[PDB]
Amino acid sequence: VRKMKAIYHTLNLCNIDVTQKCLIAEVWCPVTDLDSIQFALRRGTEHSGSTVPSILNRMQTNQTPPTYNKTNKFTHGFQNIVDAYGIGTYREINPAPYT
Amino acid sequence: SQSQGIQQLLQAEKRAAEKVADARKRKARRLKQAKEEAQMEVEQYRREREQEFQSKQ
Repeated sequence: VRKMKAIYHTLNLCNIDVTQKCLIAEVWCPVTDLDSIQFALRRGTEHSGSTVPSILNRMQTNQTPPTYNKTNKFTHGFQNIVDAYGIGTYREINPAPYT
Repeated sequence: SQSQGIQQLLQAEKRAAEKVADARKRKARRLKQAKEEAQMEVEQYRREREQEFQSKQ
């Protein structure tokens, strides 16, 4: 149920189309993730009975993104003590590998 | 090109809106036609009944 709520919350964070009872949503994701997502989208739409193609259109325009740093069980702690000082500029040199 | 896809979908929705309003207009036309034909049928029914009456008479 908590997950259900989470889903509905996310679904609220969208724009409702007028032409068709469809929603358009924007996500910020790297290409690696975008390929994984396209595959995920096929899986998702396949679970839904309508198998809607669900087109995701890449945006050429770039909007100041959040900073995504991949960490693991060991390096996560070091990234946090970096983040404690501040979140680095997008495409900034990450100090954590040196920390 | 998402903005173009969206505008093309808007155009499709506009056409859908037109196609249904047009269907409602036809519905109205068909109803009036139904009334006119009905009266034509009544006049023919009366004709048949009149012919039968005179034969019986």
